[PDB]
Amino acid sequence: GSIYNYNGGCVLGMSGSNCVAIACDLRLGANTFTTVSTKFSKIFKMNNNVYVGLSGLATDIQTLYEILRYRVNLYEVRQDAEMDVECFANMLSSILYSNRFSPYFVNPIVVGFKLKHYKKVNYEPYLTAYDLIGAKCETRDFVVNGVTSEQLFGMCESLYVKDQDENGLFETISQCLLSALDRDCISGWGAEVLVLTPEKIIKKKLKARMD
Amino acid sequence: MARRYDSRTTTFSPEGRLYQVEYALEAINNASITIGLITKDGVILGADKVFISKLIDKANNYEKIYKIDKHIFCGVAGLNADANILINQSRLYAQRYLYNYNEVQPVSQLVVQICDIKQSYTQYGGLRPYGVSFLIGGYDTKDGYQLYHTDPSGNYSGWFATAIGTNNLTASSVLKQEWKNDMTLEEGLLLALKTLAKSTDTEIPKSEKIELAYLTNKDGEVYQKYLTEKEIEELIKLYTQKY
Amino acid sequence: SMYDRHLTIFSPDGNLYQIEYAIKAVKNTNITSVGVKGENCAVIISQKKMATQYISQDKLLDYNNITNIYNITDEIGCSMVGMPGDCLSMVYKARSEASEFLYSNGYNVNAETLCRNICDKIQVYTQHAYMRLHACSGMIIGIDENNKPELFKFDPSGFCAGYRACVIGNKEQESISVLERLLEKRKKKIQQETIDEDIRNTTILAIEALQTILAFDLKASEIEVAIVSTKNRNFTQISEKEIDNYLTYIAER
Amino acid sequence: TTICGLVCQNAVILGADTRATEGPIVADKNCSKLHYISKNIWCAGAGVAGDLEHTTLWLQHNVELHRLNTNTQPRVSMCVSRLTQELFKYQGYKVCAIVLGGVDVNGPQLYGIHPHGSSCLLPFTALGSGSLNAMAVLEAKYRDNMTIEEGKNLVCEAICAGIFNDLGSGGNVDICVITKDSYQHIRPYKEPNMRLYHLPHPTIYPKGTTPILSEKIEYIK
Amino acid sequence: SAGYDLSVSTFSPDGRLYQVEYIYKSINNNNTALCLECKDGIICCCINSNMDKNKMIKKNSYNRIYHVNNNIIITYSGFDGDARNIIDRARSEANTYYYNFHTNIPLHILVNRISLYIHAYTLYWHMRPFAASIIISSFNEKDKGDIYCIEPNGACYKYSGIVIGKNKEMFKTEIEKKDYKDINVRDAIEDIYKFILTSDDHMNKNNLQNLVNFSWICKESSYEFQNIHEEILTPALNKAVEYIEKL
Amino acid sequence: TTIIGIIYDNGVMLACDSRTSSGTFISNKCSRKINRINENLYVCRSGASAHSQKIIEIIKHYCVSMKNENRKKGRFHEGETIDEEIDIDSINYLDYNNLVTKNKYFYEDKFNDYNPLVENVAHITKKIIYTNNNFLSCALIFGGYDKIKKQQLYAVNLNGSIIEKHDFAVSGSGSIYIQSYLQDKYKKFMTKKECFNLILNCVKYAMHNDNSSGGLIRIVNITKSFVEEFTVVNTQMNFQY
Amino acid sequence: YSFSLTTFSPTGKLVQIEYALNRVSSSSPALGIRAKNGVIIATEKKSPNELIEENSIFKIQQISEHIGIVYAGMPGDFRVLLKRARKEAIRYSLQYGSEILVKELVKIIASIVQEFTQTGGVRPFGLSLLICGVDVYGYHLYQIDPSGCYFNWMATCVGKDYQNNMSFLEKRYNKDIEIEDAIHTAILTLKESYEGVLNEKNIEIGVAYDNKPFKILTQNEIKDYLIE
Ligand SMILES: */C(=C\S(C)(=O)=O)[C@H](Cc1c[nH]c2ccccc12)NC(=O)[C@H](CC(C)C)NC(=O)[C@H](Cc1c[nH]c2ccccc12)NC(=O)CN1CCOCC1
Repeated sequence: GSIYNYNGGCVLGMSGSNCVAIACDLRLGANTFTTVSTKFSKIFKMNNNVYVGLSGLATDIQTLYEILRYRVNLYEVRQDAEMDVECFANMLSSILYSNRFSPYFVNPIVVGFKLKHYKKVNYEPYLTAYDLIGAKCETRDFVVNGVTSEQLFGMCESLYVKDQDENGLFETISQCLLSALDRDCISGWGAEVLVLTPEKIIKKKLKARMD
Repeated sequence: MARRYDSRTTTFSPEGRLYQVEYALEAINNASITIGLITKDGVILGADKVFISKLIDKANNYEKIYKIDKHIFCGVAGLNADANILINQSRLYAQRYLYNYNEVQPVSQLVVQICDIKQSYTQYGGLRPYGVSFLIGGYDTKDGYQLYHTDPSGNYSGWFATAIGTNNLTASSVLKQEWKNDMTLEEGLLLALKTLAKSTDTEIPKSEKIELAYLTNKDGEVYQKYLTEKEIEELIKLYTQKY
Repeated sequence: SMYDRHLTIFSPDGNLYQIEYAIKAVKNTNITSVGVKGENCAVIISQKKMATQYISQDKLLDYNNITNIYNITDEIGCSMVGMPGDCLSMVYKARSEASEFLYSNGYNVNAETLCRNICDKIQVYTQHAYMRLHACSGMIIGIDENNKPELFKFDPSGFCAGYRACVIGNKEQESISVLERLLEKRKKKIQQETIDEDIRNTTILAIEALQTILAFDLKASEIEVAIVSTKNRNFTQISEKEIDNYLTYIAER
Repeated sequence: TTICGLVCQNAVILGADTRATEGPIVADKNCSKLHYISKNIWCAGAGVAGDLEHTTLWLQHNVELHRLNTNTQPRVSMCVSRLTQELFKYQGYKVCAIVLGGVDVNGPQLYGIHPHGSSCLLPFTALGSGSLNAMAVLEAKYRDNMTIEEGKNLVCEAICAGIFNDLGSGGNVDICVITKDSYQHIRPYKEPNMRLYHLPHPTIYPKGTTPILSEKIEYIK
Repeated sequence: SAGYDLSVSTFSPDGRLYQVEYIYKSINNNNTALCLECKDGIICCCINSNMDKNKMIKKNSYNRIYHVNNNIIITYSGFDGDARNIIDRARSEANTYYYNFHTNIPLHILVNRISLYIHAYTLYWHMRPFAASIIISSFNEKDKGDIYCIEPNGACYKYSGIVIGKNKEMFKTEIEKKDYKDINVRDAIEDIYKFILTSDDHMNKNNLQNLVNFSWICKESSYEFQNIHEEILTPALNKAVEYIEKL
Repeated sequence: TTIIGIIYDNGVMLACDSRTSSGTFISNKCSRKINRINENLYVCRSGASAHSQKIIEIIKHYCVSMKNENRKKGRFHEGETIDEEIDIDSINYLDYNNLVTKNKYFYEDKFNDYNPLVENVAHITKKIIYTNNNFLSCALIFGGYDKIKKQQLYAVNLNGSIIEKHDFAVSGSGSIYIQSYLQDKYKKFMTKKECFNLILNCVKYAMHNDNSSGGLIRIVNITKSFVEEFTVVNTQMNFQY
Repeated sequence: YSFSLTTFSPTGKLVQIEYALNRVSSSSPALGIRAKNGVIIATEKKSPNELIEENSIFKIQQISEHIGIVYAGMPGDFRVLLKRARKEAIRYSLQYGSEILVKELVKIIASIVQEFTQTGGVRPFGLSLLICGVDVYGYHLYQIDPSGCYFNWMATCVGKDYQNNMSFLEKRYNKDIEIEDAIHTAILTLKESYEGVLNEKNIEIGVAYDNKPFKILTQNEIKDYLIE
């Protein structure tokens, strides 16, 4: 759970050919059925190649984001380098399990790029999903989390297409998110979709249902 | 009797002075020169590199200028190990402020915290002070571009242009007679090169012994650049043409 | 300064004089111990003598109780030389280390690991000024999981090393030469021997080394011999009768 | 989950399924349940995935530290002691049922460890929700001194039984063969489940079909 | 010396602990305490000759012999406070051992634990080492008698007869003239009185009966700690005085 | 679970079943409930497996410490120097059926110079169990030999009490069914064969009547100089009627 | 009570750190060379007597895969710092799932070493450390001094006659040398420093090259290298 139902919210992540995408619902709820905000973003940028989508209790989302920003900033200032996506994923797992017996009520996903050096650099899409105590699912196609997990799983199982350009990836992820949100009472009121490409990030707000 | 071995570091002297702090200041003044100045385009921090050997990895190796945050950076004069300890602490402090307030710490506040650490060391306990002095430059939207100088006692003061380390009197004279309220980044860099050459007692600076960095605020973001050898060499060619 | 030799702080030349003084204190006890390593066995021989100190050897003193050899576990043994209180303290520290290792890891510590842990404990004494150095130098013998004899020696300075043969005593270089000669003589034999013959030869070599180093005839009652081997992995003392048999054999051969 | 292990001649063979479940929903289709503790020691986990992952990582790194310090080969008994002491300390609230198998000086060894901190040395074992089906297979077919190939086939059969008879088990069969000198981790080993129906063509949405309110483009430098 | 004897945690350039040596001097200058193993028991005697000028002390009130479990004698020579502290620790160790294992602590285990306790105070630069030498003894039928002496440096040694404090050389010389393994404690009392009279020059027939403590563990006392009754001590005192007056 | 201990004329015999079950499922078919603390000291465990196992590990650590501290300095016993066999193969023979079912080892400490005492180990175990009787729930039977009290049996009961038994001790769910059988059949100064048969029959009856008791039977015979161990697999109970 | 035993002198120096440096400079020599595709650390490990077991003395040690450490100074200090470095490496691994970075490990150990020049009741560590490693950012050779300062070296030597050894190594070091050339140059430098004649029993070598696990060369491999 009821604590997740208190606010609602859902995050989704998909991979394409040399691009990734992370989408979220923009609602903030109260008592499971009162909408107080329609611009509560659940996607946070850690660095150029790492994004985290946090869904769950809003206070826990904000707290976890502050902790993660603190840790990432310290790591990056010390190493004089951007934090690796795998390193961030493992650190998030360990942070979540550090509160094993009084956990943060947040179900996160990590979406980004793994950089491989040879001259040029290769960008490999990277997706992970978590449960509230840091159990990690590393995936190559799509990751979901939130109260809309079942709907998102169904939509992504049916509609995900491997190795799509940024345009097809955006269309697929947005369609999945919108169809999954249309069936959830406590999620929706706008959708935000980010498409990551090695050279640019495209941020779009979807014309969604507001009921 | 373990007290026979105590040196009583945190104790006043007949003249109302702290011998340990005075000796730490002597060490700082023996250290190599670190200059800083403020232009209308940013804060420039320069330092003289002390030669150890040509087997030292000179690429991607800045040892006298460090980044404390995206909007704060510092130059060091004194003991490198003490400086590293204090720099790690300052980075922790800046990140703690961001964690607490969701905004970046002001440069004055960070300086106050690190100087408070130093003062506490000089007052409490029986441990020696830190043999390091800082030139902390930064930018924030409250006070603009800022440059501060901190000493082992915990004292700090704000400056428009200053120098610490060995032969800082010559650098201070050069900056006093050359620095201007409105300067461009290139002009400030050239002045920094001139003062470094004067302090080092040389005419043509050598890029192998110069550390240069500048912190600017452009397009709504604070950007720090630590000039490489080739960039410093281009600057030195410009300086050679100028003088 | 005025305390570079009083505390464990560096002297201008870079020395720590308190460690050297602790080594001298160990050397002043005038107790000699010799450890030898065989093919499948290790032997430690020591004097059943009281370390020279403020008190002397009384007529009513029980001489069986005088010993510089201890069991750390059932299968690990040691000989400790130095100030007797320090030696007892070190023996108890080693026993507690071995027991903690056994409980924590589900198997028995080996001699190398025990010696290294003891030296890690000694380093703290060398580095902190508020505590005295333990004037104790130790030999440790055991058998490892691969069935090889292990003989290690640690000194007050926190230095440990494995040896084919070692000696704690006042004279060191001549003792080293004596042990080298004995080991070369043993290696000059080219015929493989049984476990019992190896045990007997290692024990004889240790007894002969101690006799040569001390330069006087040894009585079985004034020396103590302990052994560990593959046949019997328990660190066990050999009887005075066996010691006397070995001494008579050495004299007659 | 269906994890299992058995001892064959001079080797220990562990097997696992690859399904992680969040209630009635499959949260992960290809999760890895066999974890490397050391070159000669591996484990298979059942129970709460977060507890299992954290505990196995902690055990692996502590064992590596111990190996570096002692300069000797890690011991299955040491792993058992550490794991059981931790689990007992937490009184079964770290829900970790582990099949720990490895080869050391004492030869091949297989242990079953339960969340409350009990352990047992076994010739074969199975844990998880499919443990009863796997145990049926193992009890029916196990014998001493099986060849490595026979042990691999038996572990595959046990894991397949668990996969196809337990609703909390599925995915592929992962196997690990541990000897005194090497380990072979085959992932996947069977791959017995795949989606059986596919549409004639994938559904590609035409460009511009999704209505948008705003679009901001930023360039990464 | 030369600045190296101002602390117990510093060795001198010749590897010595002068603070412990000074403690040894202090103990040697103190009252006498001897223990003697006999055929049927052990006798512990304490000669408090230092109080020959304290004429207002309650008679026989000052005792330096204690017991641990009613079957272990423990006496000392040195500072009363330090010895009392060490005896309290010995009793504490005995209590803990019984709590843990439901049997009495063995004598050698207790001796080792007390040696470690005493040795711990010779290691740090902020604690004062104990200035006391301890004698811990016991007797039973099967094992006969066990006597241990613990020095201020933490060294414990086993004896069949021990003397600590002042005049200990003379006392040892007189004790070693006979083998007490084949003498009974009742007969040894007279010998000890003679030894005291001959050795200690501050002791006479007048003050023998109020400056001497006598305890034993023997078959007569059921192998449990006892103080020797005046009815047994007085005839021996008279005989010893008579003999020494004869010669 | 069934654990038994019996004192016969020349030693002490411990026996146990080997079934560990989580309710009605048998998690371990053949567990090891008689465990060696020292060469001359054994414990039979009953109750929660985790509790008894962790307690026994702690007690083994303590007993190692005690044995090390029990050693005296010097040499000893220089002039001093320190029967019917069970037909285990015949006992185990089954018509319808490299198997090792018997072990024997002699004590290294022949004179019991440093071996800890059975009472000492039992009482430290009791103290540990009593300090945490709010959590721990296990029952133990210590069987041992020491030169002071010879062969001994100590029962450490649930809640942390200790009772020394001079005839026999039983524990576990299956012991209830054989309580009167053992009381009727026990006698003082039994021979080794009589004690072996009696204890084997007790475990067999307990396993026949108790669902929590099963598997094979493990027996340990502790004497003055050695310890023997047997495994019995012919555990089926056959009644004429 | 705890007070600093290392204090500033009237001229602004820490004589205790100076004396620790004196101990290091009197100790035996060690060196490290960064090659084009790897990094080696060599050290001179003489045998004080024929009875010691050379295989028991460990001067070149492995902190983790792809990270090795050698020292010049006091073996007890080295063992303490080596245990601490291994603990820090596994702590980083537990946090971040990957192996620790050489720069991060060097910074942590340098801070630990610094703490002992300022805290109360302790003396500074009497050794210099050479830490070689490989990570995604390349090949690293770092030196750590008793003061807690660390230096990034292309090639370096610590211990006895380190000035002469550094001059000799600089006269024949270029950044483009290979692993074989680096090993040859290391053996040459050790031979030049050592009085007498060198042999495989007197030296130890560790290599981290081509993203392979850190390796400690055996006596046979060192003999093969010394044949030339
Ligand atoms: C076996 C099943 S079982 C019935 O025998 O318990 C598996 C074993 C398993 C799964 N994954 C791994 C990885 C490594 C080793 C072993 C593994 N166990 C499970 O799948 C768990 C069974 C439940 C009954 C405990 N499931 C989980 O732990 C869930 C995993 C999960 C949920 N959402 C996710 C998103 C991404 C990745 C993983 C997951 N987690 C939970 O049920 C969360 N609860 C929250 C409360 O505290 C306990 C864990």
